[PDB]
Amino acid sequence: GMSLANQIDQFLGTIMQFAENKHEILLGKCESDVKLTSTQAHILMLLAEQISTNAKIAEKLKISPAAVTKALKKLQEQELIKSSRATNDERVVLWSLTEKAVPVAKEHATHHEKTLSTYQELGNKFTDEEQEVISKFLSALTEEFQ
Amino acid sequence: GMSLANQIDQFLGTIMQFAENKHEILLGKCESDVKLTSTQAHILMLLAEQISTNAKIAEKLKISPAAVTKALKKLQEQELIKSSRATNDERVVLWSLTEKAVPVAKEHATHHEKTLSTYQELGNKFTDEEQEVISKFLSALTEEFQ
Ligand SMILES: [Zn+2]
Ligand SMILES: [Zn+2]
Ligand SMILES: [Zn+2]
Ligand SMILES: [Zn+2]
Repeated sequence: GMSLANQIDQFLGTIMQFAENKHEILLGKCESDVKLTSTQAHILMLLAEQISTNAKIAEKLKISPAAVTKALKKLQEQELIKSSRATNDERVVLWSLTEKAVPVAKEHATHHEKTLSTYQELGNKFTDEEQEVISKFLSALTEEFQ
Repeated sequence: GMSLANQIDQFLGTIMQFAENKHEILLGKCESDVKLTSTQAHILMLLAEQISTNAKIAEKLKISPAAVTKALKKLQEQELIKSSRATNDERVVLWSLTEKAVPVAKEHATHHEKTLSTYQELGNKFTDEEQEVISKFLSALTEEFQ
């Protein structure tokens, strides 16, 4: 029965507790021990879908080619991805998952879907009017953190 | 105009972005550079109020005496607090801020009040019924993270 301010405080405290040293909030049992940044895991997820290039990656992930390079290089060092050259265009460097990465990508993607479906399920317990309230609260609150 | 699940995702993403390497969400301009854990800063805030003992501290902060010891020892190493012995009872080890700590405590406390007052202000833009909605949403969401 605390104030909303206190409940918001506890909620955000619970998020930071839950995040521990991670920078991404993800639900779902987590088996992998492969320490990845979020940008790195998202490259993995992308490549689980389709062998891709740094251009297509930067575009898809809406980050800079430079940041894609940094992540690829780290992923590659960890032998989670491997570069190849496109058979039809020698200028084209492709990136794809190594077999070691496939479960890592598929796991992170499963987290994403588990998390999002949990939020959607929650969302669905509220009526439109309630969802607008929650959406307006979230927007206001998000603004305080940007 | 995204789904609520997506907005919740973005919101939590914005929190993790905002937190960066911190484990406490705090609003307010931050000048101090004194790297502290949250438990350490809260001991500081306590001692800004009143010279205190490890017992009174563990009680007030609802953590174990053992965790108080760990924090005090770190604070003490950083010369942010100093131990003294109670003049009326030689068995009593008191802890108080060093002059260096006073602005650090007062700053962290100011963060707490700034953050909480910002949440309260936000809270106050919503009617009771809306606050219950937000409170119920927060509770449900908090449960997914515990
Ligand atoms: Zn996992
Ligand atoms: Zn992710
Ligand atoms: Zn500060
Ligand atoms: Zn604090």
